[PDB]
Amino acid sequence: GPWADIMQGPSESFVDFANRLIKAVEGSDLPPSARAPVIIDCFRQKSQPDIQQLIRTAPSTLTTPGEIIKYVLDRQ
Amino acid sequence: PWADIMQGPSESFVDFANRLIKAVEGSDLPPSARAPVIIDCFRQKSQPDIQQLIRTAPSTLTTPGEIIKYVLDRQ
Repeated sequence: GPWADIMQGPSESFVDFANRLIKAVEGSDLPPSARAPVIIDCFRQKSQPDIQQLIRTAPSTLTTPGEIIKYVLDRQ
Repeated sequence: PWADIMQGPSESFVDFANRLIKAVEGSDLPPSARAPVIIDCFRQKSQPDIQQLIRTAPSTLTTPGEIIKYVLDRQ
């Protein structure tokens, strides 16, 4: 689905990319149970380099998009 | 039931990985959700020392195969 092409732009903030991505995934054909893992995978892989490093070493207990967003925002 | 899968305290990583990949492939998930679901389960539901090892993995490891390899080489 189209959520799969979304990437954080070079002048785009993380929060804006996160909201954009989350809206696309929630409006997609994925079963609801696949949304959180899919969103977090996109955060890890398609965010800008600095964000990718923040998320890389995040605690392994942060399993929701909101948890990861907080973690990143706390480090900005 | 994929959603409840966790590595057992005596289960080798490779056996866990095969068990998990099998359950996910046979589940009612679209193919586009399979790799993210597997990687998430690795990152979050492996044994504690394995979760910490994956947390150190380069961000450039983006497929289940690449993570399995990293763990087998470094555990």
